[PDB]
Amino acid sequence: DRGVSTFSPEGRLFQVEYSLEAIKLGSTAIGIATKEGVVLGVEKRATSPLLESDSIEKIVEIDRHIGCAMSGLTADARSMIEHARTAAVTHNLYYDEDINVESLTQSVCDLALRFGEGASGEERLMSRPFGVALLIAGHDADDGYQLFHAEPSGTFYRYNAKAIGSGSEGAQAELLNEWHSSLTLKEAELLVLKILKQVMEEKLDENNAQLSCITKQDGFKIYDNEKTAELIKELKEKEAAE
Amino acid sequence: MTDRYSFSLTTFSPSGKLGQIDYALTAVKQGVTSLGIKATNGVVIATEKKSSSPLAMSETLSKVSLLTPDIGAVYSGMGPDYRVLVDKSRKVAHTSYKRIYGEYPPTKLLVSEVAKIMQEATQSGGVRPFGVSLLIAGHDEFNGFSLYQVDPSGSYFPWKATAIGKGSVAAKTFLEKRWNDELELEDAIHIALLTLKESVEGEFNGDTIELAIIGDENPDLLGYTGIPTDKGPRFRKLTSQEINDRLEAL
Amino acid sequence: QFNPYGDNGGTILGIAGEDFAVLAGDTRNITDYSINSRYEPKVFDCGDNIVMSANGFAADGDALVKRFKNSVKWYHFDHNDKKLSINSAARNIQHLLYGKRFFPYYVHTII
Amino acid sequence: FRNNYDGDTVTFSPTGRLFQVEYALEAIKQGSVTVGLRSNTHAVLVALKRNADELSSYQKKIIKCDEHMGLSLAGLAPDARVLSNYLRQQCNYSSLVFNRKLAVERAGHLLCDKAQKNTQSYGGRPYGVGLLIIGYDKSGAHLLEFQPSGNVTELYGTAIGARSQGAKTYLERTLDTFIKIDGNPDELIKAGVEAISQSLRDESLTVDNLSIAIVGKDTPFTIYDGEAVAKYI
Amino acid sequence: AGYDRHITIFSPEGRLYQVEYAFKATNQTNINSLAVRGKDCTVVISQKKVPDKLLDPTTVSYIFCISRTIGMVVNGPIPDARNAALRAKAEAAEFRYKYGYDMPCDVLAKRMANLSQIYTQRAYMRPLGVILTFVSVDEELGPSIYKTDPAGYYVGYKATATGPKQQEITTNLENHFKKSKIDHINEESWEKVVEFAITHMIDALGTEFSKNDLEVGVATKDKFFTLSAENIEERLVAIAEQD
Amino acid sequence: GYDRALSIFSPDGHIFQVEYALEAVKRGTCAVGVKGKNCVVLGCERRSTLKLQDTRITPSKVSKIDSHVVLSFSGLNADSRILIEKARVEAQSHRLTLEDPVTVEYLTRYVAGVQQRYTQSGGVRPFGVSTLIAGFDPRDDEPKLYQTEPSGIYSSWSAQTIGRNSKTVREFLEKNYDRKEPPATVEECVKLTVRSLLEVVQTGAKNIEITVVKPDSDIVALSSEEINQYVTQIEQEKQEQ
Amino acid sequence: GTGYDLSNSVFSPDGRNFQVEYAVKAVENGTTSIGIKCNDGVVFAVEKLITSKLLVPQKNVKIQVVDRHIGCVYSGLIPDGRHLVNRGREEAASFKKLYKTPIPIPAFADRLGQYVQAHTLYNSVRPFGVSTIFGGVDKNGAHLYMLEPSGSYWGYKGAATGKGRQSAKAELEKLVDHHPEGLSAREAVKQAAKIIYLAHEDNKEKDFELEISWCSLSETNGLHKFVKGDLLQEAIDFAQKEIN
Amino acid sequence: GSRRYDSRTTIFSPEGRLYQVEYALESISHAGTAIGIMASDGIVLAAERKVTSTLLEQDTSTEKLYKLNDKIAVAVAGLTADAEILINTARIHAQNYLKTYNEDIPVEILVRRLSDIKQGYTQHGGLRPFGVSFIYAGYDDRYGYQLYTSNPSGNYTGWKAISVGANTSAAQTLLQMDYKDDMKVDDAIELALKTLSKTTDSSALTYDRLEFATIRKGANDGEVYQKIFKPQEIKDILVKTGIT
Amino acid sequence: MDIILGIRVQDSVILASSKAVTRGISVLKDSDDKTRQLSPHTLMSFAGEAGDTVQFAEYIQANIQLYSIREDYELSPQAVSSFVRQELAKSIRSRRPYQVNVLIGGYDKKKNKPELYQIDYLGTKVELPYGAHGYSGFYTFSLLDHHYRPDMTTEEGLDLLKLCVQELEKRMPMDFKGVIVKIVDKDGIRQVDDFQAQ
Repeated sequence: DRGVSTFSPEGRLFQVEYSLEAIKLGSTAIGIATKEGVVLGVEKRATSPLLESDSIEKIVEIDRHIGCAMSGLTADARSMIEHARTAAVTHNLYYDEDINVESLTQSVCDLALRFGEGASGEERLMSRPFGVALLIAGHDADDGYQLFHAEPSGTFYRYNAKAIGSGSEGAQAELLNEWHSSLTLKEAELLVLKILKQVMEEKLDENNAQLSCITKQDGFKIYDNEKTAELIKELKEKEAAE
Repeated sequence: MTDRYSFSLTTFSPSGKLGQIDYALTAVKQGVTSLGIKATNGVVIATEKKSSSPLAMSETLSKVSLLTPDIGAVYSGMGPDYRVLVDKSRKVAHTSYKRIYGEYPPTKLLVSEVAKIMQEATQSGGVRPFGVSLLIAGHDEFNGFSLYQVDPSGSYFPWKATAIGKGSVAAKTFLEKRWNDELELEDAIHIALLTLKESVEGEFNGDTIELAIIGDENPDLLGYTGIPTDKGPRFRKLTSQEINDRLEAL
Repeated sequence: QFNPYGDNGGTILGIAGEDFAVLAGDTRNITDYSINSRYEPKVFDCGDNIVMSANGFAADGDALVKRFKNSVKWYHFDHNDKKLSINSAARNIQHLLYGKRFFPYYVHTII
Repeated sequence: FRNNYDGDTVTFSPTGRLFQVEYALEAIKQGSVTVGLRSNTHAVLVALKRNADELSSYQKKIIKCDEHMGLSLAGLAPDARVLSNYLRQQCNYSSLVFNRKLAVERAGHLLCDKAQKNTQSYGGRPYGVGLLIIGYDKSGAHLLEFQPSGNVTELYGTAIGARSQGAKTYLERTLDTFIKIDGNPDELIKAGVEAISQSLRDESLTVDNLSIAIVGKDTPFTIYDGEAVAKYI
Repeated sequence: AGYDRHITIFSPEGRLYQVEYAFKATNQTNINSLAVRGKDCTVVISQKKVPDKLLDPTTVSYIFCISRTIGMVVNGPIPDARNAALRAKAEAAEFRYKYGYDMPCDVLAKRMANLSQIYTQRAYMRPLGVILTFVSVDEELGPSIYKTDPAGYYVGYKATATGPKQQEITTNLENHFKKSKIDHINEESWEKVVEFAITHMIDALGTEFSKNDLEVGVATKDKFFTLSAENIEERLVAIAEQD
Repeated sequence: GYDRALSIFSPDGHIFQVEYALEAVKRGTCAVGVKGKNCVVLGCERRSTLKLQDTRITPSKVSKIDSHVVLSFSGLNADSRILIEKARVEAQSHRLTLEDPVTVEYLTRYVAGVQQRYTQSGGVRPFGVSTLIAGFDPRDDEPKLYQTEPSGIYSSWSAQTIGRNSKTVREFLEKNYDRKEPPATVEECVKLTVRSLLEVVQTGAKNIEITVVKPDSDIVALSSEEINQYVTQIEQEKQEQ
Repeated sequence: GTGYDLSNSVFSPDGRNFQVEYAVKAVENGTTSIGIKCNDGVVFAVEKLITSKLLVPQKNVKIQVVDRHIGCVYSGLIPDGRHLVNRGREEAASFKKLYKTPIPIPAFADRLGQYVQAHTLYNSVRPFGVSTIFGGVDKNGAHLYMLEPSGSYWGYKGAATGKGRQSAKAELEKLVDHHPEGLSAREAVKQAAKIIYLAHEDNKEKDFELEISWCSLSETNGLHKFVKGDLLQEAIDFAQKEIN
Repeated sequence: GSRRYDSRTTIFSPEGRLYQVEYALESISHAGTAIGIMASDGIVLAAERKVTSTLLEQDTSTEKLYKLNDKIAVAVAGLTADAEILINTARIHAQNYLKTYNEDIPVEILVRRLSDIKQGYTQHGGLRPFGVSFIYAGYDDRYGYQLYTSNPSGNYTGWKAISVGANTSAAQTLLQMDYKDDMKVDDAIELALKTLSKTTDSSALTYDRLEFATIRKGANDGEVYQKIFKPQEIKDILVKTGIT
Repeated sequence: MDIILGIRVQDSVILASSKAVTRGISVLKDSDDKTRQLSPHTLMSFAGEAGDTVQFAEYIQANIQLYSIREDYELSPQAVSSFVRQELAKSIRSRRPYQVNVLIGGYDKKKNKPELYQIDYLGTKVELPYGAHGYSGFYTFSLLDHHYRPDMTTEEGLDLLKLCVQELEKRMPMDFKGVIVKIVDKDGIRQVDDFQAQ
């Protein structure tokens, strides 16, 4: 065969690139950052009708001021979320303060290349990279509302808007167009709902898609289905207006 | 540095074979003949010294070894594998037994400790099987005299008589024909000598043949007197002369 | 029998004004009835507008201060040069001290 | 050749090459260009930052290691985060234990020896990032180039990343002139931004796109980005 | 692939190819050696070749002083040889310290032969490409020659030879011993036993030697040592008179 | 120190060892769970291949993890014993430190985590097992039924099946299970469970085991007679048609 | 079937370790470096290629000191060389710690020898991609050694390795013949500059910087020292003068 | 380095089977048949020794039937030496349990433990699995006489009658045909031997080719007894049941 | 120390255990129940050092409950007591030994008899018709040696405990605030809600 941390002749780590392939197969996840807050949306994609869709938990809280959405091999994300929570709570325990969104993102990305076979770096055992991308959104006092794309290569970009998952270059082109700096929270909500609506195979409803946001006032909330139903209604109505 | 070969080197092929064990038995096949014969009052083990140079001093290389005062071993296959097996068997006789019960292990128990060492080399990370079959002859109070064969797999079986190595199919046939339940040690020694002659190309004598027995207690080999319940070893290597003395009677 | 602790003397005083703070200390460092030094400063500017003194056994005091200054340095690297607010400093120091709960730094410390 | 010998860092090719090392070297060549240069009084880093979208931020290429030392990267960013973090500790140790600022030259030796350990043993991979280290120590100004082969070189100026050859020629021509910009931080930086322009076939260096850092005689290692680099475009 | 030919596991003919290949390596130096036993001494002769003029001839040697009593000549690449040397020295010192007497030649050989047996059995260790010839005047057994190889074999010898032209010397010594009917050289002085060694080396190989073409080690009761270029010259001169 | 990476990504981004682990589940005896108004029932098929079995002693397929939660599975029997044991140790540990028994979701999350982890650790292969976990949260009357798989993914189900021919029996439940009107009795929930296996067991009086779980730690395995009564009644109704 | 060369400690059927042989190739591909033993010391010299004007002159020192009295120089993979020297430094410290005296050069040679050999015993390591020339002065004389990737080493009168090793050897042999009672530290220094200059015809494509060090009982008090300023310049002149 | 030589013993095929497990079972199918039969008043274990020779000591020999406890025994099919490894640990386990609880270990608990040890070699470690199948005959006061089987996968199941080793399908069919729930032990002895006699690849079934044991309530006592039949006793019972 | 008394009668095992918890100078509690049900027919009472006491009982309880679920079966009293004894015997040679003394009262369903086991912190186990730890035996053994019959009903057993407790409340210098009394029989474990006024 050939080792897990070999470079290709092009300068890329095989395992990491193949990992990126697994992410393309994943449910769509969309984040949009505004001055009124960050919105995180995801396609649930229940694999069969007898599945109870509220047990699909693809948006999770990390702390009051930070949440995230996932796409790809989502079971891979559980230990990342755990490390994440632990890092935020620990930072608060050591410093009597909230962890910055960035440092939290950086901490989660440090896990990423910690894979190998008894390597020549430190003491970092995990058999393969993670197969899941994360969108991390929060607020902190120094840099306001923030959205980050944490990848299994260990790099993380800040975005004003970002889609990940199977509908992603489609939706990213779409966000390239719609996002402007003065978007209101309601606008962002509506925009995320629309774009999942476009790229989903299924007909978007409040059971197969899910919204959440983070604001400085109320923290990170997953919207219940009633609230999202109303916002779907509102969006159909506004489209049917030209 | 550091053994990073922590997976098995012997594994199962589609047909159920364990290749490395099979290949070890092949190495044994080409080994010089060795044999054991059990009589009513002792056991004899024998083999040819197949010296690799007449410039060698063949008495500085025993193929017959004491493991305990009452147990001896001989082999066929790779000598260096045998030698270290002997070291480990002598040791285990002490650490797994003498230091616990204050006596030497009975033959079958020692044999089973040897066998386990061999089994482990068939399964542990990063080793090959020992390329030998042992014959182990011994006596103990509660079991009497016995003779055991131990193969690369770690399997052992008790024998009335047997041969291993180069000419063993003929020798076992010769032995099936001559063995009976009434043999006395001198008779067995005699058969052993006759059986051996069949496998030996060149000179046949007390210098080119190696022979030990498990027989009576030899108090004259104990080294001390005054404890009447110690009568000394039952294991004895025959000398060059003792062997020749018996080839006139051949 | 070896005593890992000693007493270097010193007295220190911290007062919180409404928009200023002072932290003061004498400069005498002693050992029994001898003066080791008449001027050995004991109150330190630690960066980010925080002054600190750790009084009692000086060797422990210096270790602590040094470790806290180093912690300010690392706070900058890990948190994108963010300012270490006084309350955040205080919590940090509690963890530095409690880390040696079973072999304490023998100091009363004021920031 | 290649085929059978590029499978791990523990294998020589039949001509004596180390392919996994060259492949890691290859990740540098496809990084965004960055330039270092220095006079007798200052050292300057300039890097071109790549974004991902027009919706994304530009990824940072300069990392500060101590008050008197810092670096730029091209290649795998997380590898730079590892190595600069190690450099941070080496600096810190020197101050804590010897009360002494780590010489820029020792820093290079330490980086070389860390890199090397990942090119001779099983299960490791080389680093796949290249590094330009500037510093101002007891012997003045210094620029170092680190390659993940472990080769560390001290130079007046250099560039690494895609199309770095432009800048490298420019600087090789400017040598006698830029080495003399003593006590004029702004001129030397302008000389660096010129160097870096020799490497844009690309497009045009802008305000969320340019990054510059500087260290020297009475100047702690400091980083400029955004409105803070406006005066140089 | 042919994996069984890369590590020390059995081929289907029950062979260890890596061990065979290690024996090949023992000949890369193209040096022959021989050892013989006196009445109360033991002699090892080894060819000394110094191809390069840039070399310091005083540092080219395959003869090692293992302990006060034990000497060792190696046939094989120098680096494996020195690995063996350093180990045997370590083993000889520890034995003495643990058990209160000097390690016997035969027992050192058994120990190094056992270490070799292990390389033959564990995959992660290669065999060493060397054959080791150990010599002493052992306090119990008198003059001794014990030779170990990459298979983990060893035995004692009346005399023995090693290297590419091993056989020529071997048959020459066999012939000497078929005639003399005893298992040693019958000389009272080591000087003469060195003379016999060189003589039979010259006759077996068909060559003359200067004082720089040989290297010589001698064991006597309580000492093993090597001869200087000058010591050897005195010995070449001696063989030349009367002959 | 054996740590070879056995679960790795291949070029199209799959993890073959996990995929192949599902192939093990595929070939396992069918298991089904269906939840009622105030019950969850777990059905499993036994093989016909050999029926000289001693059924008093042969490990049953449904295991109690605690007095209020059960687990069944499809795939490698021996692998399942590792998960069941870890699960049982964890339920006791949770009671000991939290002073309450585990919720069904909690127990599921635990098992799936174990499964996930054996897909990114050196020197191990993934479990060749999917599970159905079912029961009632302490002091709660609302039934729970969860499913885990070798990858570590889990979720809850109104009704669900795993293992061989699970396609068929799924198809059945998808057009026989009404979410507005879940089975109201133990009796009708069991019936639907047996009905669904009858799609695939084919003459299975004794070739069907059933486990009924009700609120407050009231679990009970059905005997061959009781189950047989159910098969009988389903045949008679099929033959008005 | 073959493939005997894919893995570090494998004997080929003729008994060779191909990986070591390939490590030699990386050496052969290196800059030339040399050592000359004089009659109270040793001199080390090396060719440094000026890839470009941008390399700060005098600053990228190739020759390394071990303890206080040992110099080593090497050709091949430079980081491998440093790693060899780090080990040598530990190895001499330990020896000095235990035995008080500074490590004798023969003792020291074997320490490097064993370590480098070690790296031909396993397939979990790679051999060293350097040859090292090294030596210094001890309680009984000057000593000069060269140590190959196999771990083979001997004492030398003069030694050379790298791209230019054939000219260097031939030059070195000339010296040994035309000065049979010895050479002086001063003469050795000049003679070294010369040989490095001659050696530089096979790398004729790039510019170079000369680096010299010595350890001599009379001239440096048995301590290793870099040849600086006036003596380096004089040496350069000699070589320049003698090139025509 | 070492990676290249790793067989990967613990991985799935694309069909989701464990290669080594299936290959080990293949090996087991070539072994002497072992039969165990359960009755109301006892258990029979019968097994065929594969290969003999007239020189084999039958008196001192055991290749098939081993005591675990005073109440538990096993029959082995596969690699003897592997079986001894397991049997020894199973013996330790029974004693641990006795020491901890002051009660003899219930049969299942012992069987599960051994099977778990087997399963491990299947999932972590990179070692070849044990080439062993066991039939366990035991008795405890919870379930009475119990018969189990376990193979190299570490799966185990319980049985009223079962075979392992060669020809198990032929043996299983015969057993299924003549086995009845109310069977008494003496019947079971007959059935077990008749079945072996019909299924062998030997010309006939002689005493020297069998191992044989019963676990009965001892006839006269009130408590359980294991009888490993001496060679003569096997000869007797072979005639009693009319196979001479 | 606390009061820990057991009596095994014809058909049941009775355990009586004092209610006080004192930390030095104050009684912090007068209703403490010094008991853990290990299995539906097995009860364990305990006294000794402050935290070890409940940590140990709860640890035992966890293990038996684990076994109960693994085996789907309820270990015999004698089996449980041996397990507990081994735990305490380990503990006596560990870094910091559990200083805990226990009574185990069980009704063995397979034998149809009650069983009472006394085990101190050394792992010194004995089976007994009646027992106690600490000082309680010194005041009550002589009454129990007198009136005890193996044929006693549960009700006679209670009157005999009543007496034991009264001798304690007369002669023992500490106020232990009465006892909680539990019965273990074929039907499981029940608490006598009235020993205050019974």
